[PDB]
Amino acid sequence: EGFGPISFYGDFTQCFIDGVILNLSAIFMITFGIRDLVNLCKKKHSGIKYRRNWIIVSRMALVLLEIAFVSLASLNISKEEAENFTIVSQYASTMLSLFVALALHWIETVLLFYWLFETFGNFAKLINILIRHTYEGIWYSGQTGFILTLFQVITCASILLLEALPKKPLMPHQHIHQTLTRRKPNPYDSANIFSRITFSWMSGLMKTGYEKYLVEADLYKLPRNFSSEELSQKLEKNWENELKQKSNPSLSWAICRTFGSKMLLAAFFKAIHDVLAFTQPQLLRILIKFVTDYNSERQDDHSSPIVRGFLIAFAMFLVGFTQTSVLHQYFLNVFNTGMYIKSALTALIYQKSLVLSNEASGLSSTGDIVNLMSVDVQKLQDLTQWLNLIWSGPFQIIICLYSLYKLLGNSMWVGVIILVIMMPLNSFLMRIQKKLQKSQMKYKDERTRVISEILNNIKSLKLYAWEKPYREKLEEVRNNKELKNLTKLGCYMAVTSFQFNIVPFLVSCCTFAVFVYTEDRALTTDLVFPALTLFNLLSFPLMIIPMVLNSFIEASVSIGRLFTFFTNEELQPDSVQRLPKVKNIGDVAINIGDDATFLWQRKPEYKVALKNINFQAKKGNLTCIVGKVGSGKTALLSCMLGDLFRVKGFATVHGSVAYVSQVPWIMNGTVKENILFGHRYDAEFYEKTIKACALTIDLAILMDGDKTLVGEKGISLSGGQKARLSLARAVYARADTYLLDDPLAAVDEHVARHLIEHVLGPNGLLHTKTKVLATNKVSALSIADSIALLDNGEITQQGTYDEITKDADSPLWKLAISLRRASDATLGSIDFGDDENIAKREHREQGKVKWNIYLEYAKACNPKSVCVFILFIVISMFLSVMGNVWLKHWSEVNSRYGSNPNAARYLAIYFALGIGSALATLIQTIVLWVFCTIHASKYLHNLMTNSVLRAPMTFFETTPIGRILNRFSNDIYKVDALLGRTFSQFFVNAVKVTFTITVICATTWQFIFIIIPLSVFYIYYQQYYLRTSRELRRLDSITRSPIYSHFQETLGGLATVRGYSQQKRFSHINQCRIDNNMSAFYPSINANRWLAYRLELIGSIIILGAATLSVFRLKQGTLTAGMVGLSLSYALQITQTLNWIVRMTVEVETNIVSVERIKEYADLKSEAPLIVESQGDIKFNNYSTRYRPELDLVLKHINIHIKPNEKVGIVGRTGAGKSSLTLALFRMIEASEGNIVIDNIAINEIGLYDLRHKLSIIPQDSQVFEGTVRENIDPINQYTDEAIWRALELSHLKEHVLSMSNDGLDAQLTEGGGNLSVGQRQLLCLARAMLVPSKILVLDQATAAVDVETDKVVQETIRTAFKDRTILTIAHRLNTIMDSDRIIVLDNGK
Repeated sequence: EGFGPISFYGDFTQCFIDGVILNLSAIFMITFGIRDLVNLCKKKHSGIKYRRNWIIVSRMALVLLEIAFVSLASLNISKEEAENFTIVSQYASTMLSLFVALALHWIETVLLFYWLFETFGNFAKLINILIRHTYEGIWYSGQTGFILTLFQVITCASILLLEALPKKPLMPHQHIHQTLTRRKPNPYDSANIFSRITFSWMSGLMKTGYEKYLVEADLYKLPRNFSSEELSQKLEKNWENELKQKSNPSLSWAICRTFGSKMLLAAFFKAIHDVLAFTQPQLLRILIKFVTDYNSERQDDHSSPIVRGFLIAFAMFLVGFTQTSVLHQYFLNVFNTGMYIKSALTALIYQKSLVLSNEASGLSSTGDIVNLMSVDVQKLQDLTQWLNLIWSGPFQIIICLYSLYKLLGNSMWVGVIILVIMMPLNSFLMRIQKKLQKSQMKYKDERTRVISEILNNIKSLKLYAWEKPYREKLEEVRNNKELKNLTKLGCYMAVTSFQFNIVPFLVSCCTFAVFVYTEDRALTTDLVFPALTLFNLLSFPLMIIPMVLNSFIEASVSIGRLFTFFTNEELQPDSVQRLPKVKNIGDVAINIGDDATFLWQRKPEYKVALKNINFQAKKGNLTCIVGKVGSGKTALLSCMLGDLFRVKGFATVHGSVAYVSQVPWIMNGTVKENILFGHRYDAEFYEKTIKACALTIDLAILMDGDKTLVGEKGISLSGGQKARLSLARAVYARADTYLLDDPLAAVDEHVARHLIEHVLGPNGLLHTKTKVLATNKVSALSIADSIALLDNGEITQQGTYDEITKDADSPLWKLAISLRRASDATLGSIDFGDDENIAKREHREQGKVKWNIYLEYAKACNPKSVCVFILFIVISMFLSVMGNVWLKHWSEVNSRYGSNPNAARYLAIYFALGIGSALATLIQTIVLWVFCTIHASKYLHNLMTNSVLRAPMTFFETTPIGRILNRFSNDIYKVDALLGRTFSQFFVNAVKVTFTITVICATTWQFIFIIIPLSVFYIYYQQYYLRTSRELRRLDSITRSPIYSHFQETLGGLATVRGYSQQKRFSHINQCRIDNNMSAFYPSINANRWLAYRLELIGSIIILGAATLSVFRLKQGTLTAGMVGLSLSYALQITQTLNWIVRMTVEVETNIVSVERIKEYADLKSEAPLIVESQGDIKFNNYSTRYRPELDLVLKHINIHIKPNEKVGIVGRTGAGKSSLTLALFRMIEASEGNIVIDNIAINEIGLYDLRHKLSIIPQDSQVFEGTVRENIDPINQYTDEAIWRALELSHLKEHVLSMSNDGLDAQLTEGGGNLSVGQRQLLCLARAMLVPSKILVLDQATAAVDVETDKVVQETIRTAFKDRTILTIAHRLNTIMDSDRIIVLDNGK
C-alpha cells in the first residue's frame, strides 16, 4: 500500500485521511472542552439560563446526528479487516460525535467548523474510494462500506446546512425588546462565522439601499467595543502606564499595546494570503507538467490519469477561495483597528482640550488645535491600513524571488535589475507630478478669487456695462490654466502608462533573452507562463513600498504633535472649592484667603501676578468692581472662576456658579437652544426672563421667530443682541452665585439703564442671589451694595458706599422665592443634520444610471475622437494578446524541436509587438487628452461663463452667491482631470476583461454556457453596490463637518462652558456625534468588503470553470499544453480587474452628476444685448410701463415727460418705488407694458449694452473691481492719463494717489474695497461718472451714506460739471430736493 501526502492518483492517501480526521477530532474535542462547554455551562448554574423554544430544527439535527453515529458504528463492524490506525480514527470520530451531541444540546462556532472539516474529510475519503474503484473493481474495491459512507457524507452535509442556515426563534414575547425603533440593532452581533466570512449579513442592507435611498432609520446602531467611552477609558489606562515611564515614544507604545492585539491576527492572515498567492503559480506549473507528461506518455504508449487533472483544478479553486476569505478577513481586522484608533483619539483629544489651561490656549493658535483632529488623526487612520504592508513587503518579494530562482534558473536577477532601475525614475516623476498638481491647485485658487470678484459685484458690471473685457481677462486666465493643464497632464500621462506597460514586458523580454542565450536547456512551456505570472505578481508590492514610508514619516510627525498636545501642562483642579450651598442672606458665599497671591505665571514664574489682597462677598448682595480696562478686573474675575494658577491663598465658593463674559459666546443653533442651554424648559420662567431682560423688539428685529438660527452660520446678530442673549441665559440658568463681566458696554445708555433695575436691581428679577458685576456704569455704581476699586493690579479701596462718601471722594467718585435651582435635560440622543434638500433632489427622479447623460457628455466632447480612441485601445490590447499567443506558439516550437531555438527571430518579433503595444498606449493617452479631454473642458467653461455672465437680476438675487461660486470652482476643477482619468482606466480594464474572455472562449467552444450566468450575477452585484455605496459615502461625507464645527466652537467658548459647569453635556455631545459619524463609516467599509468578496469568488469560479473545461477537452482529444497554459495565465488576472472595473464605475457615476449640474446651469437665457437697429437735446418719455417680476407688483401705469436740460429729484416713502423707476429707466427688467422713449427712440428697440454705455449711474454703493486704479477707472484707453488725473483732481482724491502710487499711476487696489473708506470709494465712483462722456447722470440713495463733506463735493460736482446733461437723483435732503427743477414725488405704487 502506498503512503505519502498525496498518492499517485493525485488524492490524499488513506493514512493521510486518518491523520487529518484525527487532527480535526482532536482539536474539536480540545477546543470545545477547554473553551466553550465550560464557559456556556458556567455562565449560569449548570447551563445557560435563557429561554429557547424547542423547534423541529433542533430535534431534526439531533436525530440526524444520532443516525450518523449509528451509521459510524455500523461501518466500524467492517473496519476491523486490517489492524492499522484507522481503528483509532473510528474511535476518535465516535468520541467526537458523542461529545458533539451534548454540544448541540447545550447551546440550544467550533461546532460549525468541526462539522465542516468532518464533511470535507468524508468527501475526500469518498473521492479516494472512487479513485481506487477507477483503478480496481466497480464498487467494493477498498471495502463494501462506501455505500454507507455516501449516506454518512450527505447526512453530515444536511446537518451542517441545518445548523448554519436557520436561526433560533424565541416564543415568549420576542417583540418586547425592540422598544426603541429609531434604529435596528446590527446583525453583526448575531452572525455565525460562516455568515460573517462571506458578509451575507450585509445583503439585507444592500437590498434596502437598492430599493430605497438611505435614511438615518436604515443604518444600524454600532456594536459594542466601538463607543467613545470604553475606548477613551482603555486609552487613559495606557496613558497612565505612559506616566509611569514617561517619554516621547510612550504615546506610540501605548497605542500599540492597546489596539495592536488584532494587528498580529491581521499579519497572520496576510502571511497566509501571500503564501497561498505564490503557491498558485506553482500549481499552474504542476498542471502544465502533468498535461505535457500525459501527452508524452500517450505517444510512448501508442509507440509500444485525467482525474489527477480534475483534482488539480479543484485544488486551484480551493486555494482561490481560501485566499479570498483570508484576505478579506485581514482587511476587516485592520480597518476595525483604524476605526478604534479614530474613536479613541478624537474623544481623548477633546477631553484634553476641555481640561486645558487658558494660558496655553491663549498662546497656542486655535486653528492648529482644530487641525489636530482634522488631519493628524486621519493620518494615523490611513497609516493603520498599510502597516502590515510594510511588514509583509520584504517577505513578499523574498518569497517571489525564491520561487523565481527555483523555477526559471538561478542567478537571473535581470528583471530585478531593470525594475530597480525604473523605480527611482517613477519616484522622481511622482514628485514632479505632486509639484505640478500643487501649482494647479494654486491656479484654481486664483481662478476662484477672480470669479468671486466677478460674481459678487456683478450688478456694478452690468449697470456700468463693462462685462466683456473682464470676460476676456477671465478667458486669458483660463487659457493660461489650460496651458498649465496641458504641460502637466500630457507629459504625465505620457510617461506614466508608458512606464507601467513597459516594466513587465521588458522584464519578461530581457529575462527570456538571457535565458535562451546563456543557459541553454530550452523553455518548452514549463517555465515561461509561471515566470510571466510571477513577473506580474512581483510588480505590485515593490511599487507600494517607497511611497508608504513617506506616510510613515508623516505619521511619526503626527504622533509627536499629539504627544506634545497631550503633555501640555493643564490647570490645577484644587484652587477654589465648590463648597456646598449657603442658604441665608448676608451668609458668606465667596471667600478668598488672607493676603492671597494669584498669577498667570506657572511655567517661568512670570510677573503676571497679583499679591496680598483679600475679598469677601456674602449671600444676597450686589458687589461691584470698578476700574479701567487693563486694571486686573478680568484677572480678579478669573480668580473668582478658579481658572488661574494661584501661588498663595485658600479660597472657597458656595453653591452653583453662573458667569457672563465681556465677549459673549453663543451656541451654533437656534436662539431657543441658546437660551435653554441644556436646561429643562419652563414656560412661565422663560417668558418672565425674556420680558425682563429682552423686549419683543429683540425678537421682531431679526425678521424671524424665536426658532431663528444664531449667526455662527445663520443670520448675524448685533452686539446688543449678543449681550442680551448672554444675560438672558444667565437669568434663565439662575445659579446661587452670579458673575458678570461688563455686559452693558455694547447696549445703548438709556435702554441699558432700564436693564440695571429690571434685571439685577434691588427689586430686580434675580435680586435674591449673590451677584458680582465688573463695570464702569456710574448708575450701577451708585445703586451697588458693595464697591471695589481695582487699579494697577490691586483692590485699592474695598468699602461700602457709606464709607466711600465719608472719606475724600476723589479716588473713585470724582473719577419664599428660591426658584428651585435650574433643572437639566436628561442627556438624550442627537439627530443628524438636515437631509431634506438632497433627499428630495434624489427622490424627485430615479433610474438615472442609463446612457443618456453619458451620450450627452459625448456629444459635448468630439464624437469623432472617441472612435479613434476606442480603435487605438482595442488594437493595443489585440497586439498584446497576439504577442502572447505567438509566444505560446514559439514555446510549443521549442517543445517540439528539443533545444533548437530560433530565439533571435522570435525575440525580434516579440520586441516589435511589445514596442507596438507601448506606442499605441503612448500615442492614445497623449493625443486624445490633448484632443477630446481638454477641448471638452474649454467648451464647458465657455458655455458656463457665457450663460452665467448674461443671466438676470432675478437669478443673481434669488440664488445664493456662495452656492454657485463653490460649484463653479469645485466642479470645473473635478471635471478637468478626474473624469478623464476614470474614463481611461474604466475603458482599459473593460477591454482587458473583454479580451480575456475572448481568448478563454477561443480555447474552448463550450465556455459561453458558464460565462453568461456569472455575468448576470456580476451585473446584479455591481448594480446593488453602485446604488448603495453612493448614499453610504454621502452620509459619511455629511457626518464629518459637525465634529470640527463643534470642536472649534468649544475651543472658542471653553471659558464660559467650564464656568457654567456643563462639561459632561459637551463631552456627551461630542461622543454622540463621533458615534454617529462612525455609524456612517462602518457600513461603507463592510459594503466594500462584501462586493470585493463576491467578485473574488466569481474570479475563483471562472478559474475552476476554465480549468475543468480545459481538462475535459484534453480528455476528449488533442489539446496542446501551450493553450491551457496561456488560458490559465490570462484567466488568473481577472480577479483584480473586475474589482477595479466596479470601483471605476462608482467613480465615474459619482463624477458625472457634477457635469450634469454644469450643463443644466448652462441652460439659462437672457435677451440679446446686441445693437439691433442717442444723447443730448433729448426729450425723455415714459408711458404706462411697468417693469417688475411677475410674482410681485410695485409700479403701475407710470407716465411722464421731461424736456432737455433739467435737474430732477425723485422722492418717496420707504418702499415707494425708489430704485424701481431707475431700473425701469435702465430696462433691467425685460417686461414692458408700454413705451419708454429717449431721443424719440424706444429703449427696447436698440439693446442693452450700448444703452447702458450711453448713461452714467451711481447705484447706491461703491463696489469696485480689484487691480490697478487706471484699469478700474478707465479700462478702455479712451483719452490719455492726464484726463483721468484731471478728473481725480476735480474729485479731490489727490491725497490718496499722492500717498500710494509713488512710482507712478500703478497703485494696487485690495480686493473687496476694504483698503480704503466707503467715502473714498464713493469719490472714485463719482470720478468715473464724471469721466464718462455720456450725458445721462443718475445717483441713488444720495443722502443716507454721506459725512457732509462728501455730500458737498458730489452735489457741487454734479451741479457744475454736467452743464446741460439731464441729471436725475433719488435723495432725502430738502435743499437738494428743492433745487431740482421738477420734483416728482414717487408714489406708493402710482
